[PDB]
Amino acid sequence: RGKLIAVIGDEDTVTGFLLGGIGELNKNRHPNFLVVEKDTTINEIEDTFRQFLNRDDIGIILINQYIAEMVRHALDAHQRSIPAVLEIPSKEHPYDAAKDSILRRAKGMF
Amino acid sequence: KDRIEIFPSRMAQTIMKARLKGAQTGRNLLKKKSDALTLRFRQILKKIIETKMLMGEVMREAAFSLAEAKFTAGDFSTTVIQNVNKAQVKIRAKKDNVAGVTLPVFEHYHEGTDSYELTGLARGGEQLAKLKRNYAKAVELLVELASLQTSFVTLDEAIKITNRRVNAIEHVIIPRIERTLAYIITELDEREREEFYRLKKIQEKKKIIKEKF
Amino acid sequence: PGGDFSDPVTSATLGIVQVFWGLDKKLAQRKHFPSVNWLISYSKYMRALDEYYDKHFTEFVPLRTKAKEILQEEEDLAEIVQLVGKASLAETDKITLEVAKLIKDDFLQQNGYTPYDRFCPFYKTVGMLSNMISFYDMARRAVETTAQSDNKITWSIIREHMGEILYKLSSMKFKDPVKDGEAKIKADYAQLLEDMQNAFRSLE
Amino acid sequence: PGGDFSDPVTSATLGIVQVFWGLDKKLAQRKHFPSVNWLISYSKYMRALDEYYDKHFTEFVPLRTKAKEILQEEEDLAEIVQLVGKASLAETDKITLEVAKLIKDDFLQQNGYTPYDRFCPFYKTVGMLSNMISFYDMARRAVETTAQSDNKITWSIIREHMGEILYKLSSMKFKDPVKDGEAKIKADYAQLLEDMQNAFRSLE
Amino acid sequence: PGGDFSDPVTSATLGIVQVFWGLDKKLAQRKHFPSVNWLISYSKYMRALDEYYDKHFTEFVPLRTKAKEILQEEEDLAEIVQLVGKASLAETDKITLEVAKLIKDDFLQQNGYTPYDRFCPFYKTVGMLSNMISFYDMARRAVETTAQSDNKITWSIIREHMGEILYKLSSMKFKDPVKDGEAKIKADYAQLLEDMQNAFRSLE
Repeated sequence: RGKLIAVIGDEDTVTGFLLGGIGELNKNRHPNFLVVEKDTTINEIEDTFRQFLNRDDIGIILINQYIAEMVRHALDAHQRSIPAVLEIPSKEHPYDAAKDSILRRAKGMF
Repeated sequence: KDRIEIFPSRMAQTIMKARLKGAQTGRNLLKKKSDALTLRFRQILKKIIETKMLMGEVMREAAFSLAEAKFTAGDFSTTVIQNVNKAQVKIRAKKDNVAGVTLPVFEHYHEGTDSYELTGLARGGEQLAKLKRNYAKAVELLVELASLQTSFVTLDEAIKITNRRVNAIEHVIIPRIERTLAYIITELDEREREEFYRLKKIQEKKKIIKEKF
Repeated sequence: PGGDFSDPVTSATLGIVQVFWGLDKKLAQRKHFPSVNWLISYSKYMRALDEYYDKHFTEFVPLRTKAKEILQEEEDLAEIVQLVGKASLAETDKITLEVAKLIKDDFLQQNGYTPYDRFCPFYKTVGMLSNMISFYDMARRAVETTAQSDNKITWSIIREHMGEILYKLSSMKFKDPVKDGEAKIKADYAQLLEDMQNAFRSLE
Repeated sequence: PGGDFSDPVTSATLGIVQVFWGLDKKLAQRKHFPSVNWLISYSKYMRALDEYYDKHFTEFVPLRTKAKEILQEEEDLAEIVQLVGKASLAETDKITLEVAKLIKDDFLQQNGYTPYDRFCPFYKTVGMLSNMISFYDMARRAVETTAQSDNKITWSIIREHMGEILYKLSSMKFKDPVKDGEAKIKADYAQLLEDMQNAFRSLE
Repeated sequence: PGGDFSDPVTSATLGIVQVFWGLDKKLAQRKHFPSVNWLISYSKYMRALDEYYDKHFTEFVPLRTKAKEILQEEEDLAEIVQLVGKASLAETDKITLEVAKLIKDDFLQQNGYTPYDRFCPFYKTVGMLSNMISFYDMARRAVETTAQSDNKITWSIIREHMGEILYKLSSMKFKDPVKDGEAKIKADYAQLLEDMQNAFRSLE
């Protein structure tokens, strides 16, 4: 009603989820997703991620596993319940349970 | 520090006993709260793990649906990337009251708009419709999981702070009150025995003067 | 000495005197005159007056027992609501707390300077307690009735719809015996009871 | 006077005496007889008894020290397994807890209304404790080796493979030396030990 | 007899003497010679010596007032920070706590048998307190002013920037005025003050 999920991932995953029914041009004329190709810089990825975090109206962010691991320090630097971020599997990188920030909160409880 | 600074007296004992009783009741209330929150923490963690292991295989199914569609139709990534204007899925705020606090969760909703109903009209779109259905189901499940994880973090923080207060009370207040009460008891006994000595002495002196006659 | 029971004279007097009217230093500090403790004081003459009541009034004893129960429940729940942040207030808890607080702040205190509070007749007290306990009981009945079937009633709608009734109930304290006669005050209380019934029937 | 261990008399008696058998009511409420605490009780005469024990048994002292260590470690670990949920831990720790439980249910208990369990010979007790602790020692060594070598054996595997052996350990207490000969009991216990050794060897 | 201040001899002494140096066994456990308490001790000759001290130094009253305020603030905050966990603290509160434990470690502690510390004259005490008060004023001003504009100066940041100067503040005591001349000490402390100002202005 007032919150729109966001997706960051390779061309395949962003295409899939933008089919899945997300992404919207807001009043400032921006999407709610980033395309990360082979020709992308980690710095640009963090810049867009911080912009999304500052955008309160997103609520949920979806990132695939290896990108979440590629930027692991800055993703863990933010702790807060409201702006949820979820790691999801991908094609050549199936999801790894042993690497997940939310599960690090439940350390040793296995 | 060592004992609450109060001059010992008969009323002081009952006052400090009442304080100890109140502290014990507060301890009990915080302990039950911690237990209930911890049980819910267990349940939500197990549910998250289950939902995630299912989310993996459904995402694999959706990925293979994409692969099927890429053959039957070819490639349409630019066509769907560069025409985003409005969203078809929406999220509303919600909360659930558990253990006296609110757990924030999210309501998944179908927005009645549409932006990709006509794409691939002639080349072929059956695989596209299958991909559509698969990603709709995946989005539903992911919203469910994200709500669970947000509530999970909130509940963990709540457990942390209730146990914080429990340990503070248990490891500070009780021994202080006990030490104060013991000091009060010792001082009362001291005063009593001094009074006894003084009465005993006056009685002995009275006997001494009486024996003269 | 020191506001305590350590005094052997005090113990001897308590062992003999029938009715003890102990005072409470904390409410004396709060200046809720009179400073009656209501938890340690006692009167072993209630049973003696049963015959006189059953002969002349026949309604005071139920109201009095209910008043004492509601006060005791509020006193016991005081610490429970204190140690939980006053957030887990069940519906019955809110009903009890509001009603007992109103009774303790309006129906259990008087100022001797004003002419309308230097003497409360027994019928005046009977009417006051009757009206207030009727308000409490009918509100509780409404809440519990709606809870089981549908649309559980909270105290917000009750305040909204019986705001006038509450101010009338609190202003029952200022119906001067000097100005208004016995018939006038009793008719006033009866009319306020009728108005409360009208408002509650409207919401029901 | 009400369980307060602060009397001058009780403190002085504690100072003079050498052995202390703490008694509880909680265990009698828990349906466990005889009632010993196993933590506040103590003995100081062991140094003198070393000569007699070395002269007759030559295993009671190491076995008792091991039992005390295991019981205290289980009491220490009761809290960690409470915060984990008693459903996940290291296999060595799990087996330690399991033998502590075993010692509790078949060694540290005796029924006074059962005719044959009103008297346990000291040699019978020594044999029982030695059998149990040898069983634990072999299990612990097997798990520790297989943890790093190959096919880490879990307590589920051990218990399922050896469920008859736990049954025999539980039933070891039903010997009744009053009617049953001493040599017969020793032969039975030694045969059980050999069976356990062969079962462990077949496991690894 | 036992450190309790309710005994008759101390009670009589209090009403007669005019300077009271109460001691504390806890600091003596910490080996903090002298184990003054500096919360119950008092002197009734504060105003008696104002004219003398203003005839000679005149830079002492702000130091005394600020020091007493700083110690009182730390003592008031000790219990609340103990209860919470020493996490939820404003920058000013953190600065006060930091300078407080510094002034405790630097000025209160003292040993009358270390060669440089056998004696410490009043000019040197005034100089040291002045240096510490300058530290406190400058640091509090810096963090306060930068708290509202941009790039808020954190305790960790200033500690990292001038941890060495904090060690210089720690080692001021190593002078031995018997050997080294007064003018040398005054020049060194003035140079230290200038270095401190430069270090602050580096991040200002």
